[PDB]
Amino acid sequence: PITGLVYDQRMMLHHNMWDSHHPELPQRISRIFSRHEELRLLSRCHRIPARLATEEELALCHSSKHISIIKSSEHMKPRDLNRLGDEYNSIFISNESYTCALLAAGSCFNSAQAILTGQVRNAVAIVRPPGHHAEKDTACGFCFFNTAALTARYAQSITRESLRVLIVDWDVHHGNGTQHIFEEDDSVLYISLHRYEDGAFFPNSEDANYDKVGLGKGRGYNVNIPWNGGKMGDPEYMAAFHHLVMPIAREFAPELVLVSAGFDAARGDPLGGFQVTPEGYAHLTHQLMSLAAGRVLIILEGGYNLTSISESMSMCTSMLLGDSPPSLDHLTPLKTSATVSINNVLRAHAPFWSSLR
Ligand SMILES: NNC(=O)c1ccc(Cn2cc(-c3ccc(N=C4NCCN4)cc3)nn2)cc1
Ligand SMILES: [K+]
Ligand SMILES: [K+]
Ligand SMILES: [Zn+2]
Repeated sequence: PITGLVYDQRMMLHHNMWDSHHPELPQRISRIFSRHEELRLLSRCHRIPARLATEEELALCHSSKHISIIKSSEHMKPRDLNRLGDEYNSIFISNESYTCALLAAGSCFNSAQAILTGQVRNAVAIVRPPGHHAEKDTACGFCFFNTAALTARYAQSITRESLRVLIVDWDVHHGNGTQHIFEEDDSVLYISLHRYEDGAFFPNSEDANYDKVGLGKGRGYNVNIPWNGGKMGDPEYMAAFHHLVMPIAREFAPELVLVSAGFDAARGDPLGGFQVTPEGYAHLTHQLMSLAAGRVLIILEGGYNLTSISESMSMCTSMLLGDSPPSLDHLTPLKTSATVSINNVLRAHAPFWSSLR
């Protein structure tokens, strides 16, 4: 089997002009890439080139209005960049932002194409800016275009409309954009695990609760696993995979697995407040490799501790390359609040999945 890797230093050019310390730093991707070199993982991978997404590809998920507004930021003066950033929840924009967001999406399209043609078995995309909060009509939470949603649609566009795509989002935040784009769709199964805190955690919406199971023919194809009152870690994520993610995924029988792989649930993240370890991430990756005949694309989303994200994403690539999962030492017993979350999702989804009845 061959593992693809896409990384292009051009995605570093998107930057916060008036807050150089903003957590969504350029060096997130260079630090992840440098860790791959230190661990000698880069020479074991087939390098997939980045490319720009086309406007026609962006229109698979986004409105003409949204594409045109973000495109226009490439030519804006600083005052207009600052004003446009302020139209959105948690966005900064530079004149390089649009091109970086196009490269993040086209990198993922090239990776998906490599996987579906069998040029590679699996792949990792070290990309920024992130994607999962972007909606059809709006940018949000450091995201301009929904890289993972667009990749699922691009995959369907080069195979067949009904190609079965699983998106697993283990970023500590709910992928509100991904959920909304696929809410009525049974061809794309969206499974998110996220800090929820009864709706108080970003992005601050009851849309992220367990009772949002999808709409119309999409009912049962949106799986929210919300965490409340607890610093969740490896035991909680392992229990969620065992009871919910893997049984549902096997029954859906995906032909492609996209991971919205934020590492902001990692031990040491300044924003997440959780304690998933790099070995924890390796175990989750290794379980997803059992789906879709191993056709897994890992796409970087959030994660703001440069050392944590570099160790965590490298451990994931190691698993894609066939290395044995490292053992999980220091497994505390499952938090009560996590058992309740898992039970509530099981009850919400039992009507839709015979593997949960
Ligand atoms: N996947 N989604 C996310 O990861 C995700 C994570 C968070 C948010 C919302 N948001 C924004 C910031 C923020 C922090 C620090 C900051 N700047 C400085 N500089 C000096 C001191 N602090 C500027 C903004 N903190 N929470 C949205 C999406
Ligand atoms: K998530
Ligand atoms: K769906
Ligand atoms: Zn996040």
